[PDB]
Amino acid sequence: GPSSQNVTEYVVRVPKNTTKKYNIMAFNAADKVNFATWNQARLERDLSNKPEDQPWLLRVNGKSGRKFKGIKKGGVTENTSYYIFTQCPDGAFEAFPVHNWYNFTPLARHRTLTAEEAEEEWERRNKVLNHFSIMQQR
Amino acid sequence: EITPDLWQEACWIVISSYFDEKGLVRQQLDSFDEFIQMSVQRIVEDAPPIDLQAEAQHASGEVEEPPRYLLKFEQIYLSKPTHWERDGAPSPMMPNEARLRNLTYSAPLYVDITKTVIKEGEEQLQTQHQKTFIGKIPIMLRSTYCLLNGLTDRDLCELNECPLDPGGYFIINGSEKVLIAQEKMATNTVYVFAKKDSKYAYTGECRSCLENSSRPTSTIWVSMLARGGQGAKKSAIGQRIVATLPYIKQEVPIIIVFRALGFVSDRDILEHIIYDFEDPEMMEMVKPSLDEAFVIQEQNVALNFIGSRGAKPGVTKEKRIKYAKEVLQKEMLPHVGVSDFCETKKAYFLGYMVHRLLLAALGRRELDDRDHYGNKRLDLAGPLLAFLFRGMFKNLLKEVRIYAQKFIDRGKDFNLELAIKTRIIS
Amino acid sequence: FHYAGVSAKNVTLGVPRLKELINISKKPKTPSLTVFLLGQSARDAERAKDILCRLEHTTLRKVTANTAIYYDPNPQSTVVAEDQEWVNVYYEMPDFDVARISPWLLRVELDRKHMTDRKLTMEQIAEKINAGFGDDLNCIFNDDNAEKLVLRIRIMNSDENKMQEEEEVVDKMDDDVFLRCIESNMLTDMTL
Amino acid sequence: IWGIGCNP
Amino acid sequence: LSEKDVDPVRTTSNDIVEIFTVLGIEAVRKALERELYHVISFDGSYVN
Amino acid sequence: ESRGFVENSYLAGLTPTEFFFHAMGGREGLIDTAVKTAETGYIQRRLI
Amino acid sequence: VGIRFCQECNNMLYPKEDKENRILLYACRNCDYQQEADNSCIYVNKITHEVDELTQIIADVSQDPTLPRTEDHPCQKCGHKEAVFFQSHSARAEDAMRLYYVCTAPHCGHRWTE
Amino acid sequence: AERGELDLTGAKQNTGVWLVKVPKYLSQQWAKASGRGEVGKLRIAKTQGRTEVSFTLNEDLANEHPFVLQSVGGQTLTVFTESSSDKLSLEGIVVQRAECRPA
Amino acid sequence: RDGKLAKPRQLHNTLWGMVCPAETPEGHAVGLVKNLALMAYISVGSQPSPILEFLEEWSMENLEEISPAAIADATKIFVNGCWVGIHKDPEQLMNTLRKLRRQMDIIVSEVSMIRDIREREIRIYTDAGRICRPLLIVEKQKLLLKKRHIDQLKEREYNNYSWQDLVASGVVEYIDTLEEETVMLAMTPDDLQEKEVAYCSTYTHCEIHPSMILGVCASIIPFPDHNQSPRNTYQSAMGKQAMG
Ligand SMILES: [Zn+2]
Ligand SMILES: [Zn+2]
Repeated sequence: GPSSQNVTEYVVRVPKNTTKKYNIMAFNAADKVNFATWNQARLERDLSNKPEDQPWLLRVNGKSGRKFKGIKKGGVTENTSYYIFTQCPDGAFEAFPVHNWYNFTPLARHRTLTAEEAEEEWERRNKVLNHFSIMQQR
Repeated sequence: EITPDLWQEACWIVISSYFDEKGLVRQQLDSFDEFIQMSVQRIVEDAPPIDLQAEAQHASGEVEEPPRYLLKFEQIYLSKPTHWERDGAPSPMMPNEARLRNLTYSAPLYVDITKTVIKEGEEQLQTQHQKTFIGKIPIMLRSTYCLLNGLTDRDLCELNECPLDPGGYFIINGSEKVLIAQEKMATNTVYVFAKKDSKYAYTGECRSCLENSSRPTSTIWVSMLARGGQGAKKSAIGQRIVATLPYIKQEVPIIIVFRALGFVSDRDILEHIIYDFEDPEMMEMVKPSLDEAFVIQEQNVALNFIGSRGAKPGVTKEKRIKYAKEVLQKEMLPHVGVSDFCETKKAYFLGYMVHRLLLAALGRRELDDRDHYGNKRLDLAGPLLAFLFRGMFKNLLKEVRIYAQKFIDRGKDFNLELAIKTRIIS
Repeated sequence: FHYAGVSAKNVTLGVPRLKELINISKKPKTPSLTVFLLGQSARDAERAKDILCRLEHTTLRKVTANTAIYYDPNPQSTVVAEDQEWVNVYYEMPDFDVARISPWLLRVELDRKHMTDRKLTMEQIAEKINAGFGDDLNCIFNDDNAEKLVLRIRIMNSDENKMQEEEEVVDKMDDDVFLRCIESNMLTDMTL
Repeated sequence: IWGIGCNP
Repeated sequence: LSEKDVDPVRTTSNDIVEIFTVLGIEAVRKALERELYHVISFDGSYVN
Repeated sequence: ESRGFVENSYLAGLTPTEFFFHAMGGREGLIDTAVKTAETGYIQRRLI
Repeated sequence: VGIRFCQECNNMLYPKEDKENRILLYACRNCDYQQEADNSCIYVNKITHEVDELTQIIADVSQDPTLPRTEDHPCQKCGHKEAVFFQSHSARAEDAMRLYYVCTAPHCGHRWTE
Repeated sequence: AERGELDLTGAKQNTGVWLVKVPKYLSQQWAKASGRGEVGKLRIAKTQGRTEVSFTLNEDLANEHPFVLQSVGGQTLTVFTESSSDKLSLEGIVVQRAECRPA
Repeated sequence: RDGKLAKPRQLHNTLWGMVCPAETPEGHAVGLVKNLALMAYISVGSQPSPILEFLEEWSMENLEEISPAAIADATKIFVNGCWVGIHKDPEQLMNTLRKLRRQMDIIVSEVSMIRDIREREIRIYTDAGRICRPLLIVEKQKLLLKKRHIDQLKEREYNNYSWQDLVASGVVEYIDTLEEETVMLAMTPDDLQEKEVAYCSTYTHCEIHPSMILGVCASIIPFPDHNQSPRNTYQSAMGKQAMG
């Protein structure tokens, strides 16, 4: 059929300015990120100082869902540029420059050892007893 | 088109051409030449711009309270070697006359200095003092900045200098001094050695430096502790990997260091450390170190763990965390990166160091040889004088700051010419 | 270096040995002991070899080809296919299973070449391990005729049943961690 | 420079 | 030394400290003399 | 040849690799002499 | 034999005996995830550590000019005459002067030990 | 519905996007005018069991760029935009990656 | 000098061609003070930026997704330290780098590029301290130096042909110790490159002349290969003391 010899050629458009800047959101494959359960999400600048030059915090599905941290790419692309091609009804590709690159890594929604208790536990480095029971106690 | 059995003529023709172009002392000369140009400019550029304002407590009100004074050193210049007589008239100084009169064969060094002043009225004023004399740099003879450079043998004889003299030395106080190239271990290279009597079975060291812009070396060790020590849990766990990070009093477990860089999950840490997950031997090697760091499962906790072991304790907890973070960003693996999101690169390079230690422990790679001259570098006149000028220019900026701070606290004014002490560099 | 190799034993000589003797150093670089044989063992090489074996330190690590830890839920289950026979034999008239049996199994496998070079016996090794450690470690040893020399070690039966301990029912060092500690101790400290 | 038993 | 089929009379060690703790100060005198003589005369040199 | 054996005699003349290896041996001898002097001197002072 | 990681937090699992059903498990300590053990073996240690170094030999090694090669031993797969040979090139290899062979010619990379 | 909410409609529609690495001369040529709405034409030719991608530079712009594909199974990428009205949105998921090389 | 360890002083194999074997002081500094060989050169240093830009253009994907993968991506491109990514094809990269070193576009003569085929790393060092020496380049079994180059050098003056033109032609190349580890050398072209009982048929370089392994003071020794080795050190020391 036509699929074995189809040739597709589309116009390329690069608008001078776009109201919304374009970024890259990259997830590690081993994280197994799935968007079906993403009913809601909250992306905001971090408050670890407790703005434009600070990392991003993502909280999917509020506190109940997984949280991710995204950091801008340190290596600037002084000799490289990245563009994204999106399908549109007019049939022409549109290219938008990548303003920023972010790698998001997840944090488990598991109980977290308090710093004071963690220091006390590390004082006993030779934990002869099972560590799993210690985690259960906390 | 071949030259067979006529080779004895060919090899010596090409050797003749080599020594006709270069000569014997081309190391020294070339080094010095490079140094001057590149190094001086770099150092003058690399030093932080001088920031300065009057103390708020000294004067009441905020109308003129922050008179910010900013000093930037724009560009470098070197004149030909010159002697300033007692009358004060500059004169060209020939090397032979410097030897006879016990003078120093040196050239003046001028820096363009831009002073920008903000009076808090937003009317910042920039005044550029061009060709400000900061010191005198001794000139290596027959280098590009020596007067004897580019002179035919007849001209050299007119100046009472030997055509055959190699050059490559400085005339300081009338005596010829030769910088002797100093051997050193190579920087920015991971080397795994084994110390017999140490508590570590193997140690991997990287004498990292950022293009020698500052901080001659920032060495970091990743060493696997020996299993010779006997204990119940010690026998159970086996050899554990620790990191002797710079500016830290004692050893830090390596997995904690990886989590401090933001890589909390064990899978990601091992992805940086163990490039092939399928190999079981390396995974078994890494397991005990993961056991040691099982307590700390967060980046902030790991940063606090590092800060507690810092050389100077921080009273506040968040102070310790911030101190550890800045210390990792600057001191640890400076050549990989020094700012922003170089954390991934630092994690990858630290994982490479741990991986190379694991390969050495498993016997898959041989231990590095300290005497192997690939692992050695030679500091010629260039690097040595560059280190010297780094130190002295930092001291000169410090003295300029001191004089400026006094006069600024007065609020009268500041003069660049009086602040600069040519004694320092010279 | 350049010492004549009369025997395959290095000896400190020259200035360093004079330093050792003169300083009366507690740790000589090459402490050595020349042993002369009293009886016919001096004349006959086999008896001399027997004396050599009796005088030379031998750890279990030297004769152990490879060590593995299998979680075996039942002795009759025989997760390892090979032991199914000999385990059955030992469990045809089971001994010390009355209290209980350990759910973890340390299946050490010994190299026959090392065993025959040191002239060690499976009963000898098993006796040393079981007696030195006590009733806690129970060892099953293969026949020498079998292709694989296998020693199956299990943790204390009474400690597994916990009737003997009484006190509090709390695991100490779990069981597999304790078994790994036991393996390291046997590897480096058996002194067979 | 001679052999292993001699001198270097 | 106390092992069976080992000559108690002639079995000797190079370590003078062990010779001390086991066999006494006179035995060390002799053993130290033997060791020094060996290291001196290995070259063939003779010292009285 | 690879590991250092020098089949040429001094009269015949060493080949370049043999020359470098011979230099390695001579260097070892010189280092031995230089290191020896100080240790022997300390020993002699102690004895006296 | 190998190490497996949790499917929620990607941390390291640890073996745990199931006291009720007598089945080995792997549980993550930082969460409640559990997965039954399929291999039934946990800790294997090869003291003689006899490992075929053919697994550790890279085919790219056939491109090294500094290695010796012979035309005597042909390859098994392609029957190529050139074969570059080398010793263990590994520390703690016990005592082994055995020659390992790597086939020259592109992409074959067959390795035989004789 | 809040300020920090992410418009995941692009993810729901499973919009596929292509990521391409292009050199600086091409990007600078595009940025020279950058307002004419045209920079070149992307031509993809498919055969029975092989596909090739090329980009032709605009004749006005110049006064052939083959594309090499890369596998995207090793990493999942998505594109999100921060609107000037503080309304974050997701444009789509990256389904293919390509590199542009000089002729 | 106080340290009596005889390890740091011994003449290492890697000193070949770069430090004089004979010329060393005798006393507390045996083997600790060394002298350059006649043809040895010391790298002056260069900016790594153009090399990094070339590597980015060729491939060397950085910030990849655990692509090393049992080093499936053959070789990890290093620079003066600084792992800067990895490449799938290491041999094409190494050949392209050597061609660029000849054309002198991005790689000055001093830039040193080492590929470790086993362990799969390429190091690309330009760090201002490396000691290197010129070696002729052997392609197949034939030296690249030919009669045209020798004839033009023989007419050196009033022909404006010099050593730098020999380097630019790709006839000679500067190799440092790390690259000396990865290079098959021939002492002489006729004796070694020519077909015989085949010791090696993969010579990559040829020594310009063996006698250049000696330094300035040992170069005056006539027939130094017919003397005992310590005697050449003694003559170096004494020739520094002769009256002229
Ligand atoms: Zn988990
Ligand atoms: Zn083949």
